[PDB]
Amino acid sequence: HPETLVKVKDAEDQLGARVGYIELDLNSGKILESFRPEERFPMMSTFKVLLCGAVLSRVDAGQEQLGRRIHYSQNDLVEYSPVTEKHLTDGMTVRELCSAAITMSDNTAANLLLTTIGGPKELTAFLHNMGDHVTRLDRYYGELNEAIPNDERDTTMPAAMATTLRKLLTGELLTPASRQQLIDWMEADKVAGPLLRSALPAGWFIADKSGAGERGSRGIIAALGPDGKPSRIVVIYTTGSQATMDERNRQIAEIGASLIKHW
Repeated sequence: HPETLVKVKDAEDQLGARVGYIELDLNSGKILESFRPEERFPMMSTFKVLLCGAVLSRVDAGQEQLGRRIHYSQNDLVEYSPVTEKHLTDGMTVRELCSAAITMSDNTAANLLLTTIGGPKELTAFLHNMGDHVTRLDRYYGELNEAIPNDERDTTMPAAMATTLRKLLTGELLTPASRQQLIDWMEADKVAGPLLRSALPAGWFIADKSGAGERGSRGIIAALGPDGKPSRIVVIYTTGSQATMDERNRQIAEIGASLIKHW
């Protein structure tokens, strides 16, 4: 994808930052194009799809129920909890929490779900067991941040994330009902408008999950395709930029425009 590669390198120039990129054939798993595929990037909230995949594996095993209600308190609430802050007395069901984590990127929802699966170390072990020996989650939201140079915690690599997302969405790990639920949550993503969705023509399918973080981090993982059916996985990460969120958004959208134009 010569033009898209040019645009990815342009984005590094514009942002003064690293950009990692991969296009993966959804059906075959073949890497169609990549840039920095085996470099680490902060996952940010894109991990929340993997989290809910682990939750769904427990549901499939009969060890979790999507309808199970979890109660929590003010003390559980961390920064950016737009859905969970509304239900301190209601509690929320496991499916409501995964909906909040994926579609709104609610951080308390993610923490609560992490607890159900045994925490970050257990998510990492889940990933390792499905053949992703790179992606790692280490911390809950709200934990003390060390500010470590080239911090390896809570990171993935574009190729690993793309491969892992394909396994979760189409592989045999989850039941088809659970695969469908996971992609349905991603399709209902509410907070990724200015990224790939902004470049998406009418009639296209997209299921995605966005991320942002300090130090200029911004990213998106997606399954998308024309005619209302996904056919490709796209993963885009950037970190290190001093640019505003708008500027990072625009570069990702422009990579998206290139992806679409040269589909």
